[PDB]
Amino acid sequence: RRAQHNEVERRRRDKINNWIVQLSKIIPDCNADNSKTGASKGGILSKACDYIRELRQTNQRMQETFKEAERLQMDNELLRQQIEELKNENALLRAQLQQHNLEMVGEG
Amino acid sequence: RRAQHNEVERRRRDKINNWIVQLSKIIPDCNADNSKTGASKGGILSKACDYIRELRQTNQRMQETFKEAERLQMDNELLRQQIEELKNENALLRAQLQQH
Amino acid sequence: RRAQHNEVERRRRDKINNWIVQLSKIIPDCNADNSKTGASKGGILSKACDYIRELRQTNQRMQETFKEAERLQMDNELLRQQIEELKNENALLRAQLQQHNLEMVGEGTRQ
Amino acid sequence: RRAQHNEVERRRRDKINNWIVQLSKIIPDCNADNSKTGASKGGILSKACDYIRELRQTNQRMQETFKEAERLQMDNELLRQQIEELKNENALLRAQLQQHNLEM
DNA sequence: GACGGGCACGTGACGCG
DNA sequence: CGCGTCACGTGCCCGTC
DNA sequence: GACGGGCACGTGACGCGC
DNA sequence: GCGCGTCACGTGCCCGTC
Repeated sequence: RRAQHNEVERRRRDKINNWIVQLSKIIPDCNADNSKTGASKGGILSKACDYIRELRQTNQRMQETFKEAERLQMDNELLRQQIEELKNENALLRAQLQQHNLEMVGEG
Repeated sequence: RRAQHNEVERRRRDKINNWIVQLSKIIPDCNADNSKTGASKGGILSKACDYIRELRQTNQRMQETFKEAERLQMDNELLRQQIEELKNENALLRAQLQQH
Repeated sequence: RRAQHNEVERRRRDKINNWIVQLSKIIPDCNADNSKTGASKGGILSKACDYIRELRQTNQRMQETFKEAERLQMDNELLRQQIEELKNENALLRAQLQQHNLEMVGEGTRQ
Repeated sequence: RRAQHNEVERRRRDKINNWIVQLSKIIPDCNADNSKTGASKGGILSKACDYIRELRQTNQRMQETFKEAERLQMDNELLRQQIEELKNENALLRAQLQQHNLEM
């Protein structure tokens, strides 16, 4: 009667534990912490719960540095122009300093 | 009594359920799919199993292109830093040709 | 008379060119940039002048994170004390809710 | 006639001197401490040749440890973010119990 | 003695082609 | 009539106190 | 024809120590 | 009381693109 219902629980409880061990086998943290708390069913959950939080953290780094990728490469064109306008004037003026400082020493 | 041991298990069961519920609240697969088996506790695990293992596979496809994308901001600082090195030399040179 | 001083200068220029190729061999950009201006003597200067700027940018970035790795103890005590303070209160108050939410069904039924 | 080619050589020799002086002004081995023998232009090259050779092995030592040191800020982001989730849940739970007309 | 906390197992309840 | 959710109890083999 | 630019090579000039 | 050793400057020439 309900003794057949005991077997359906045994199936479905076994499903959950075997889902944790598959979960356990794929988190790197559970495969290096030889402890009786990490190896617990309750540990794998809060470990994967964290693992996802950190996997979504790296993923949300990747996305965020793409919305700005067009703008900063646009900035690259700008500051790549600013170096040359400054360097040419830097070279122009260093020629205009180092060749006129010399015209004042022996001016007469 | 054993009434402390019922509370201990109830605490342990509450931590567990709050750790699939937090798990439930974050996987987009079971987010607002309202399934009778998908929203079950055993399903979130298969959904988290299929979300961790998919995010791992994703972020390695990303790191192929991301490391090259990362350098573009390193350069943005670099070439930004060059500007002041030459802006100081330019301003140094700009305030020395005055008396000639 | 000065043909011995042509020897003195040729020695010096050879030193400088071979101090460029020694430089040229140790900058990774010139090691793979088959360019007429990159392979120029003057190119190796502005390539090494950049290559140094970027290594300075890394070490001066690399160390500046150690002045703040001091604050691994900061987020320890932000993790050690704070997260359990709220989790225990979270689990406590969530149990205080759902013990009286069972009496809500007790008081008012649906028919 | 050739006066433009003299000016062109003058510009080219200016760029490389500006490139050794830009080089000289950053290598600490000759950062306004070194003599007339080491501020020699051929000497700055051997010192930049050292500085680069010496920084690559230094850079490679740091990132052996820095990689583990970096993730402390990653976790600082992580653990600072966990606080927000629990604060929202704790704020959610603290006000749903003020409608239960009994706190503790 | 004091309790905790681990994991597996039964039940009743409830919603189901 | 069996499924299948679920939380809740229950020993027990065991920890640390 | 027009200019630029590459690199090697030769000089006077200058600072030097002996 | 001159051997070195700095350095920039010119110059051919072997050669690019406009």
